[PDB]
Amino acid sequence: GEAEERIISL
Amino acid sequence: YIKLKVIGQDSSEIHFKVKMTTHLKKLKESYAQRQGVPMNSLRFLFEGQRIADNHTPKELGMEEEDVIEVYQE
Repeated sequence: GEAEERIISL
Repeated sequence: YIKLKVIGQDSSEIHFKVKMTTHLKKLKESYAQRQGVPMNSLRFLFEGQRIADNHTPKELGMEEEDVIEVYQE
């Protein structure tokens, strides 16, 4: 299916 | 800060918010960790050119929402 948005802060 | 999109060979994406002055080793390591593979098994390219561990977005001319492609080493 459709992946969710993934944002990682560094 | 800027957001960068890291696109894998399978078309998946993980996005990273980083500082323009941050050395990109940390992004490489975080991405490999999330893929469950050793960092040295991957190569990370911007506009087809290899991103070194000590490169910064500023040095590479990266802008908001630019793409990093990941290939097998």
